[PDB]
Amino acid sequence: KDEEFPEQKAGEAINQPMMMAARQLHDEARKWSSKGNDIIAAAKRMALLMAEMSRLVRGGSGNKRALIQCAKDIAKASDEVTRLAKEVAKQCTDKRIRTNLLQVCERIPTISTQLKILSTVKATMLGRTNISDEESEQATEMLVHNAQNLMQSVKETVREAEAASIKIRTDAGFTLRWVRK
Repeated sequence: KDEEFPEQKAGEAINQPMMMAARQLHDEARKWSSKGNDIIAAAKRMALLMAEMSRLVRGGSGNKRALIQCAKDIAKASDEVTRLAKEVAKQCTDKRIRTNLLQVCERIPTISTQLKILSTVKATMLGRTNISDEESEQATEMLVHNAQNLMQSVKETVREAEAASIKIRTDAGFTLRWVRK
């Protein structure tokens, strides 16, 4: 059914924080079936792409273009998540839940744009042993922080969209399919 996620190695959280952030999104999205639910499909795609970004930043100058494209792909998926979350908010009859859902999903676009910017920075840095240790470390920290914020925001968006899909005045067939996997 779903694609498998990379095996977790000892020390992943500290050594590969973007992989851990990606794993947290995967863990949330895997609770649900992708059939009839493009938010979940997009979220699973995003977690796998971030896993790839994690692998790419540990490489050399040869991964420059791949790193940039990976960020591009992540942003495209994030735009799909935002669009679908907005529709679910529209169908939600609970004003509070609608507001909160819009609140969290509306931030995804800016975070993904920032991800593309920071990925580009790290990309042009890869393999160049002529760069300051401080500059390389801070670029990494910035990208890691942004990846964590994007994964956390998408994770919360999935959660709120699911609860919001129950607060509708039509039958279940008018919105995203939410069936536990």
